[PDB]
Amino acid sequence: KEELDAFHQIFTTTKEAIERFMAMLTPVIENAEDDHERLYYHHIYEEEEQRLSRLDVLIPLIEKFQDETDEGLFSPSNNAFNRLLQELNLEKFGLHNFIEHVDLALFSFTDEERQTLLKELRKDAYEGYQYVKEKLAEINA
Amino acid sequence: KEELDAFHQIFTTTKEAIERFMAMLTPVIENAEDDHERLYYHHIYEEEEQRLSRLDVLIPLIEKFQDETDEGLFSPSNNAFNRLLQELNLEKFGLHNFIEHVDLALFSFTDEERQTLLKELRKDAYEGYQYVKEKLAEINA
Ligand SMILES: [Fe+3]
Ligand SMILES: [Fe+3]
Repeated sequence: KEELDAFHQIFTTTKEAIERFMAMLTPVIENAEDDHERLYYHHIYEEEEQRLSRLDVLIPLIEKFQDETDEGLFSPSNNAFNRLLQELNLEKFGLHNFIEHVDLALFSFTDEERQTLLKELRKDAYEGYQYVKEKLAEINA
Repeated sequence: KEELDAFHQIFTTTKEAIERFMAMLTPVIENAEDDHERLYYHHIYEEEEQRLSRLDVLIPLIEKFQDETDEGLFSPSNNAFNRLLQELNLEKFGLHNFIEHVDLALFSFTDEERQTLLKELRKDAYEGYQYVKEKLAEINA
């Protein structure tokens, strides 16, 4: 399945993107002016941390499926297929929420360096989201 | 299991709380001044909408377990037990994120009426979170 390879690449990319976005958020949280601003950026940080923990479950499960798509003879268990569809659907919403976190940060981090990095993260996530959305829809066969 | 009844009550309460918090957010989003503010409140709305969709899966699964805890003779399937622990753990983080959304709104909605409602939602979620956290920890038996 080329789809499983694409999913593997999309969610590996997004894991690295989370790490780069957390590194960006870290000084902002440590230097926050006042309780509201501190909670806001720490909250987004936590949501992405949670998403990273889930990706470390999803990516290995993609990998089990990939391991069998060269023999290409056995259909996945319907239990396994459903666990993978559930995890992919949840992480589709995670990608969308990440795009919006990046969009929110783009409003607040106006220097050229962070603008450039955030726009790059956003472009990758957008591409990955649109692929995941389309292929999950196509999976009502 | 008194625990399953408590979980049922905590997640039913939080579903109704999401609905009341979304009703609060709705006019704020429709009247938002400018793109940043609109995205911010619409983003929180979406995250709670996503959480509501998951609660409509979790609560029925609690209910299947409850249905058997009066005969109290059959242990759950280990597959069912694990699906319920996974969903409960995810919704523990959802409760925590909801507490933080309410905390963020408490900074911005300063009138007495919305302050009072938000503090009530926050208290219930806090109590429910602390119970879910403690009981999931205790579930390494
Ligand atoms: Fe968020
Ligand atoms: Fe949030």
